Amino acid sequence: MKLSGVELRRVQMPLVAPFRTSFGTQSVRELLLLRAVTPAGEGWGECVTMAGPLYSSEYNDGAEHVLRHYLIPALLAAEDITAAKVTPLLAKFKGHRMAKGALEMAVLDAELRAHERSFAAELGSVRDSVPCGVSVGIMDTIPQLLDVVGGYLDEGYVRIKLKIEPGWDVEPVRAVRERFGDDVLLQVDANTAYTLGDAPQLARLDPFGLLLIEQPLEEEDVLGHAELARRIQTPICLDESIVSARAAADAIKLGAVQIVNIKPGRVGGYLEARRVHDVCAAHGIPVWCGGMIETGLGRAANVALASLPNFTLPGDTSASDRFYKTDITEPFVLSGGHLPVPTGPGLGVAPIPELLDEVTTAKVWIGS
Amino acid sequence: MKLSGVELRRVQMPLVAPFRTSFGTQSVRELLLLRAVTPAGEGWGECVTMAGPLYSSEYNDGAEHVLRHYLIPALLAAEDITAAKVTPLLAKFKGHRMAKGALEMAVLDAELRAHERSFAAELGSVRDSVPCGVSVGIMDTIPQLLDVVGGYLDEGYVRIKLKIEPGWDVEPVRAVRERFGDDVLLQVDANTAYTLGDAPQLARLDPFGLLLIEQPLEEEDVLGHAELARRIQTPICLDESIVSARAAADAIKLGAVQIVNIKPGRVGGYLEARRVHDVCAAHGIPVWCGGMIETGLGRAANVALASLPNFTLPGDTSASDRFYKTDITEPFVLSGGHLPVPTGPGLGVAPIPELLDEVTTAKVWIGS
Amino acid sequence: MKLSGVELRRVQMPLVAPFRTSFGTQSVRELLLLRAVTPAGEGWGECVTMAGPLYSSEYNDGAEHVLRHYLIPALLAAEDITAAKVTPLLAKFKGHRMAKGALEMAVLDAELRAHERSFAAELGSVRDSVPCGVSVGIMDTIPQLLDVVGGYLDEGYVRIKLKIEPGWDVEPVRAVRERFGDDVLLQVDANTAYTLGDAPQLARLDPFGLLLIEQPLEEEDVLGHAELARRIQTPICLDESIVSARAAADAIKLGAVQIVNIKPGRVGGYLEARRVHDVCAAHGIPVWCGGMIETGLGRAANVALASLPNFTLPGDTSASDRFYKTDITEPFVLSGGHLPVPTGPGLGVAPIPELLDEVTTAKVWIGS
Amino acid sequence: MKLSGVELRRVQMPLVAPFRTSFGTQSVRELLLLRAVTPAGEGWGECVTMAGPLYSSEYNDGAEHVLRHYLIPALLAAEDITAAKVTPLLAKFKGHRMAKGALEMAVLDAELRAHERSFAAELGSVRDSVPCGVSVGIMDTIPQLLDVVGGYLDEGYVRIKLKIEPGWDVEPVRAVRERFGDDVLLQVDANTAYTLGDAPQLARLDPFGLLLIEQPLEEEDVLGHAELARRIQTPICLDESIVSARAAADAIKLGAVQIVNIKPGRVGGYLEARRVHDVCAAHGIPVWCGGMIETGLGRAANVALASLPNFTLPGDTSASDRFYKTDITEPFVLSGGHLPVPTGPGLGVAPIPELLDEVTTAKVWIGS
Ligand SMILES: CSCC[C@H](NC(C)=O)C(=O)O
Ligand SMILES: CSCC[C@H](NC(C)=O)C(=O)O
Ligand SMILES: CSCC[C@H](NC(C)=O)C(=O)O
Ligand SMILES: CSCC[C@H](NC(C)=O)C(=O)O
Ligand SMILES: [Mg+2]
Ligand SMILES: [Mg+2]
Ligand SMILES: [Mg+2]
Ligand SMILES: [Mg+2]
Repeated sequence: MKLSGVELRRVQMPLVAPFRTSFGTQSVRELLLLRAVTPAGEGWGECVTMAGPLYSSEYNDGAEHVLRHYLIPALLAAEDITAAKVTPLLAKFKGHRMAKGALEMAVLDAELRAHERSFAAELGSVRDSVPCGVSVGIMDTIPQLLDVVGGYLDEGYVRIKLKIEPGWDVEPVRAVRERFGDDVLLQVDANTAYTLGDAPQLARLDPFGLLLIEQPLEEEDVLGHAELARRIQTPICLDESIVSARAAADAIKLGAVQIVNIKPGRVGGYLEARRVHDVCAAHGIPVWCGGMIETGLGRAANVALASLPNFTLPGDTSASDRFYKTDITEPFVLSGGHLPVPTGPGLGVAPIPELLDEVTTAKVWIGS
Repeated sequence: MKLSGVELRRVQMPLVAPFRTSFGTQSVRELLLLRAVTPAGEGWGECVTMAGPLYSSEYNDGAEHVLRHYLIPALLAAEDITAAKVTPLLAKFKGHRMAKGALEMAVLDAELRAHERSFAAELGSVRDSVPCGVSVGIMDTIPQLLDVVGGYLDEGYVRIKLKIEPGWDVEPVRAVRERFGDDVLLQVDANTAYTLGDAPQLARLDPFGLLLIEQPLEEEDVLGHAELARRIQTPICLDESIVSARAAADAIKLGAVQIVNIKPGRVGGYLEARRVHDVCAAHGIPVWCGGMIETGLGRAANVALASLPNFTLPGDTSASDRFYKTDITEPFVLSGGHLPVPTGPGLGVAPIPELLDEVTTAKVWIGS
Repeated sequence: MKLSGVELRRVQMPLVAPFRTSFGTQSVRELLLLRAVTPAGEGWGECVTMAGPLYSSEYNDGAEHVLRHYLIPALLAAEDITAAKVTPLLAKFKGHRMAKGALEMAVLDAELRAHERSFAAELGSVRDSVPCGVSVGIMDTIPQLLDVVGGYLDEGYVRIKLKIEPGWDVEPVRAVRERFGDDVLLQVDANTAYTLGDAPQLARLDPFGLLLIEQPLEEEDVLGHAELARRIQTPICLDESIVSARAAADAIKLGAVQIVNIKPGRVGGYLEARRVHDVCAAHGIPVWCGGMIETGLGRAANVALASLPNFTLPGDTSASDRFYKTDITEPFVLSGGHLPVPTGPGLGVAPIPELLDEVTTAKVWIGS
Repeated sequence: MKLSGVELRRVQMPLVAPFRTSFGTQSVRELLLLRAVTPAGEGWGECVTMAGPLYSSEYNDGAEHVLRHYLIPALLAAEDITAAKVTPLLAKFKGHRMAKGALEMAVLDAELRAHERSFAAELGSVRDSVPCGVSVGIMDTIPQLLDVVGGYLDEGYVRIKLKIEPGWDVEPVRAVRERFGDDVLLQVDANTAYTLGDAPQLARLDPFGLLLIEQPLEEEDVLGHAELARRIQTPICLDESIVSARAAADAIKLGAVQIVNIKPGRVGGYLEARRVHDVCAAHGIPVWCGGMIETGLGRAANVALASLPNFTLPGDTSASDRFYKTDITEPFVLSGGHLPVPTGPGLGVAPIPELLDEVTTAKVWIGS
């Protein structure tokens, strides 16, 4: 491969239903898409960044900037390009994992299509379909919340995940467990909302039989999680914290994590994500696929990933309709609480031009 | 893919020069080669077992049997096959890593060729050539040993590794450091010949500035290695003990190893081997490619693997001629202490039929 | 002694009722038998290997090959032979414990009968009988199980073992505890069937008061068990993982075991079995005899071992008729939950020829 | 068997040359012998206790007593008697290991002699000869010492042990290293003479390259030895502290010992001794036979013992003439630093009555 250039697209997609988290509400999804361009064909990449630096320090406009001025250029400059080589090529730039992962993807997509290979084959899928769960937002009311869960539960979702915030913890759970029963697959997500000093509160959930608690404390607070793990019964699961395989190895080493949520862009690439999977696996730590409310592009790479062997817990790989009415690709449709792993070269999906143009807000071409 | 069958060959290659280890003297190499047949095309796999069970429990005749009666059959009996599904497919059978790795190899090649991909591309190479060291056996005399060293040193080999054994330790090493200097890459390999009680004697090599000592103790003695490490200055490197990515992680966690020698057949396959690479890498453990006196087939696969990012040490990927006068494939030729990584699909190499047939002793077809 | 040769015999013995494990079901029992020939007399040995590598990497055909080609001949070669010297004579060959164990036994039996001493004598017995429990397969139904359990309880079986498997854990347990009570000697066996990631479900068994969980995880996952052991209540027991006294020690050392199932063949001989016993003892770890569905031959020397001092828990030494209608020896009959330790020299029992020949499929001589 | 009775003798052998320890000068050796009297044949036993309670609380007369009144009787009362059973039989009695040791020994001998078995055979010997070193007492002068040593060195002794005491440490060492060279197997023996507070002085030996320091501190000070092992280069050897297999296990687990000195009587028998060996082995702890200035009666058994596998270091099994001018059995002669392992049943040696009666100072029957 030889990099000809990339096309940076901004994309706005209205959410079907506002999505509330510890960091706020989301009614509309701005994304960043990349179209890799090589002499042979095209490759698409999606960036998980958001408008503002709320989940992380990375935001859309900042991603754009680095990609433009630093990353992309860097790659164009290179004689021979390999997805694998991207890393080494961009190594000199500290951070910007999400952005670097977006780029990698685009390239990899192209690389794979060129060899007629799906993301799944590369990654090492062992399945064809994958159990899906769903992430439910914070509510304003308990019934509003219960109705919703009942909603998703009916659709066939296999697991229920609750966004928590101090103020929306125990109760919400107390509620779902009560209503829906104890056999449901429930788990919660703080997105960093708590402090070690909130332990008791969190210990308040021990009773509820959760599978895990996701990132109760800040991203840098590994030890703290380790400590927290000590004071509570609900299993710790890290997200934000896991920005790499080595991070995972360290957190596991320290006892700060028992289950790992994998988010490909957070870790800087689907490639790195495979390693993380592999590392955890070696340590006996279970992984599951996380989600960034992506279009059908990332959704598709994620489904492929999620079919790896250590993903022994359902992922946030919901169907397309959970967030979008109209997906830029062929939508993802839940079939028996499952999604099928794409079969075509590369992602195994592509944007429906028409669709894409409808939701595009900007564009740009980065060529040498 | 769908497996059509596998041909089993028995090869018998003469050794340029007898090869002495802590387990015994070797003049002729007996191999087991596999040709996996698929709708798509053939694939080649090489098994590292040997005549007897001296390095491990695995031996040629045994691998053959297991292959023939359990493993091949089980794959044949699957609907879809992928190199990656081979593992789960053969998981019901305990052990036989070497045999498994051969088969996966054959599969993988055949699969890679189809997608017109190279082992190296698949594995994640970031290098186009690799530093090669040389494994120097046990000599009858020191002079003899010194000449040989001198010889290899001239061919341009980058590092020297000396087979050791009780009665062939500190001298042979003192002498080589003597002659050749302090600036040479020197390391040693006991092939499990020592005991913890021997620490004192091994402590004797402290002064020579070796890079590592390879498998001082028995295969199952990890804790011993962690202890042993506390007794010597020479860093520990494990070979026989690393039978998996999990083995690796365990040993690392226990402080039993500081550098890992990856051997694909020993760990059940190239795929597993990548995982080890990745695990180590995440724990800051350097790896380096092992060698089992393979033909160009296995040599090729190894060069590819050895071009991965964490192989920060010269491996035992010497030139073909180091062992064999006539290799059944294009020969591997040292260019400035390096060997070039193959570019073609799959192994990037294949057997020269007329050559292969010469060395072939037995063949069999394993189909449905 | 002086080894004159060995008679390999193949034996098929239909099961009294199909025996289902996490690794599959078993209606018949192929076995390997060895008749050790000395200028003085005969010796018998039994190999625990099965048809295929489902419990371990060892299998009947595999053991025969190694015995034939490597092991037996290595002993015949030796000038003077002691059961004790067997080890060091066969040391060059890696692994192959089950086989190595049978041979030893074969040898031992001869050597003893020659000193007019019983296995029990040599091993260091302290009892005259031993309490027997029984291994209870995986059933088709719960009732089916229950009958069976009850059935055994009445025969007089001292303790109950329940083979478990994901999908056959808690319930089958919940049942026996419920129906049969709380004062029954209950323990399970997951023949490696779980994963650390399954802890929670295994945690689900805390309440039943089981004596122990036998081998929840893979053979190689010792640190896993130690971790596991920190997540459940049910004490851990290892079988597969314990291949030697050294293995024992390490496990213990690591906090991955509290009770040890002793399987002489597994560990490579009755002699090593003794050693394990003593090692476990020294660490305050209780042991108990494991069974490998043996003939009266194996069953006899096991009853002998089961009589050592640290065997402080009922072993799997069920009466002959629990599996076999007709034994090649004089049956082992349960007299009030116990079995009598043999009194003759060597094993104490011999094959009832007429009975052998009736169930012997192959035969071979291995002389000079 | 059936114990018919025990004849207790007192013996008094005049040392060749006074032997000085950190506990006192020795001119004559006063032992306790035992004649097990069975229906079949008789057995010999030899107690390592000394005249007074100096090495340990046990002493000749205390021994007699307990034997006579407690021990002997216990066994006679028993219907069935096997050396193995002696231990359970004498359990109720707290301590007196040397005494139980001597007794067991007597029984064992008889038992073995009745199966026509050797001590060796039973214990599991693998060698036929053992490597002997010597125990060099505290001299009055340096030159004196040096002479002796060279004295012993010339006879063919393989390793040198130097008794030490505050004031007899470094110097004496400095002297033998100086004069005799560095490639001498040198080791010391403080017989409990130091304290943790003397670490610095003992650290003073670091330089000499000793194989070990035997029992630097008190019997009960395990943890102190572990601490000590932290403050010194010289590897810690325990003697007095090793009263059992368990104790070995524990001391090792705590890092208080790296080499273990085996004294059969000190541990309560030969059986136990074997176990300690086994234990140590399983933990990669080398062992070596310890001597208590014994006749050709203890000497024999030991020699057998010393032929076990884990006896990786030269024992204190000096030739008969190192202490005694005229042994009560066939003397033991150094053959190239070695001492042949006795081939006859039981100890393989007996006391020459003429010789015996000469040294005996008393006698006594103990029957029913
Ligand atoms: C843009 S919010 C990201 C946080 C995310 N929630 C979901 C359901 O996508 C998670 O932690 O899995
Ligand atoms: C059965 S040989 C195994 C030892 C091998 N060296 C070479 C190149 O032979 C290695 O230890 O890397
Ligand atoms: C043939 S599988 C053997 C496993 C054995 N059970 C019995 C009852 O023999 C055990 O407890 O592991
Ligand atoms: C009176 S000897 C006691 C201590 C003893 N020395 C010898 C030579 O027997 C030893 O440490 O083995
Ligand atoms: Mg999250
Ligand atoms: Mg090696
Ligand atoms: Mg079991
Ligand atoms: Mg001493």
